[PDB]
Amino acid sequence: HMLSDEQMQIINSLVEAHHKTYDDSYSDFVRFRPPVRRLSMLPHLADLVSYSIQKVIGFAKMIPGFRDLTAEDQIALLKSSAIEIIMLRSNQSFSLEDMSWSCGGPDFKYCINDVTKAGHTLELLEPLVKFQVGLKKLKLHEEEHVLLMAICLLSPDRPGVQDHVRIEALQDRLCDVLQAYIRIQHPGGRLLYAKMIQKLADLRSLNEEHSKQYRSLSFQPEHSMQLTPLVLEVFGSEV
Amino acid sequence: HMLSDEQMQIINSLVEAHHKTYDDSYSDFVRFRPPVRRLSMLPHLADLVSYSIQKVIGFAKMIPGFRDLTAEDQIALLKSSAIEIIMLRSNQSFSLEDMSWSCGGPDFKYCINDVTKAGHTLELLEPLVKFQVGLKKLKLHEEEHVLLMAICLLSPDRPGVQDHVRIEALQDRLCDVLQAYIRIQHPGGRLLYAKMIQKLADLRSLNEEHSKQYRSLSFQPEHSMQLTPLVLEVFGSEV
Amino acid sequence: RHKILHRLLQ
Amino acid sequence: RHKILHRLLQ
Ligand SMILES: C=C1CC[C@H](O)C/C1=C/C=C1\CCC[C@@]2(C)[C@H]1CC[C@@H]2[C@@](C)(O)CCCC(C)C
Ligand SMILES: C=C1CC[C@H](O)C/C1=C/C=C1\CCC[C@@]2(C)[C@H]1CC[C@@H]2[C@@](C)(O)CCCC(C)C
Repeated sequence: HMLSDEQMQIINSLVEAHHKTYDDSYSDFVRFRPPVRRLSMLPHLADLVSYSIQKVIGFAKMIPGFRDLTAEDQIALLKSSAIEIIMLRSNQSFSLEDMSWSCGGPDFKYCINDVTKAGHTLELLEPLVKFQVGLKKLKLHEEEHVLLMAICLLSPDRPGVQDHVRIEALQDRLCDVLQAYIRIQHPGGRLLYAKMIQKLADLRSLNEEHSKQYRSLSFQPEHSMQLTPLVLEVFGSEV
Repeated sequence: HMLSDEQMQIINSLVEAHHKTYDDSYSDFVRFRPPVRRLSMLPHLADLVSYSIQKVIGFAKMIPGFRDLTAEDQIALLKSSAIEIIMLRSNQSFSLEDMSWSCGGPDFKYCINDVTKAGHTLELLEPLVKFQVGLKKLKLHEEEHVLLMAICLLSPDRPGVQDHVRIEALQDRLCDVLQAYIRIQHPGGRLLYAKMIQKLADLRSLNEEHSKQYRSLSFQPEHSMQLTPLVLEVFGSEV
Repeated sequence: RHKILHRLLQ
Repeated sequence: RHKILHRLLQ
């Protein structure tokens, strides 16, 4: 088999979108409220999540067919998938050696302990770390990583989605280019596509647990006041 | 003349309230999003204003009779006076030499230029600097400074105020202790009380200009997203 | 609403 | 409402 020019241009647009929205230098992290090592890590991690949401919006706008959707569908997909894309894209900084996300200096080295200092419990942090480990072990090509983010965002089974048909057609076209990429470009990846689809189910379960834990902190004004307007809007329950 | 035990205990409660809420070390300023020298100073100054609002709430709760008022009246007084109290209390860091607010290191030295980098124009910054200069030249005792803040906050002529009678009785009692303090404790202050009352009128005009300029930035989501939830709530138009 | 203000005012 | 989201989406 061989993949078409149409499938090849989808890949080209997605890796270009990811290169424009993911700053490998982590140079903007100095602009966030500093890390502090109750809920001492909440200001810094709220700033990091807020910055990541902007990057996800930027990536989403460069996905073919996303901008063409209605503003309501664009908002529904982002409000629902935002946290899953953040967890996926965070895998680029994840280190199997330290079991932590490393973003330049030791100031931006986030371990499991720093995340408990932002209000999270091991009911979320245990499956999240186990997710990062298994994702990293997949040794995904940049092409597969970006296709997975685009498939995750363009999921039609999200609350608020009106044009299910159109969104599923965009997601199916993205799954086809992923299956064909793995088949012809990934050596010994006969089981990879199925493993990647399982990671999407794991993300749904992580989103569930994150929504529960976020609800716990958003209901305490002394904690919610530490979040950013963008985090409040995106993780909010407004329809 | 001599002032009573009741007037003396009002003074004692107010300077104690101010000492509890005004950190002369400015040690928390390191926790704000760093200063950047469009609207590069907005994150840092939004964090500084947000922190100052919390300190004003803390001061207000220690004013005799404030906590006794209804939650609605407490909110109306703070939503209306918050920016005037911030401008008053900022006078402690103001330097006549540099024509700037100095808060420890040169990182927390705010000149007129840094404030334009947060969205403000000279239509506000010119009367604000001229206000700080004249306030500093009054050489107010700590007792007078704290009484002025309490009189400013307990103004009955604010939108949303229901118990005007009660609030005016609290403000009149505060004005009486100020007049008696200046008379018996401030040498050569026969013209001071009138000069202090004029500074309150100047504050109203500064609040007007600040509300206009804040409206200009709150209506631009790319700027309003840089504010904090507490700044949005307090400077907001919700009733 | 004033959720933060209500909380900070106890 | 989604004022920020609407703005960021152009
Ligand atoms: C966001 C990126 C992308 C760029 C880099 O790779 C760094 C990175 C790290 C992400 C992490 C490490 C800290 C905790 C987070 C950010 C987790 C991903 C999700 C998790 C979280 C569940 O704790 C969110 C916190 C939500 C709070 C603040 C409401
Ligand atoms: C708040 C304190 C108290 C503790 C210290 O003395 C320092 C201080 C400084 C206050 C300043 C210097 C910077 C600009 C401000 C803070 C101005 C007072 C008001 C003004 C402002 C008009 O620009 C507000 C900015 C509002 C924006 C962020 C919406």
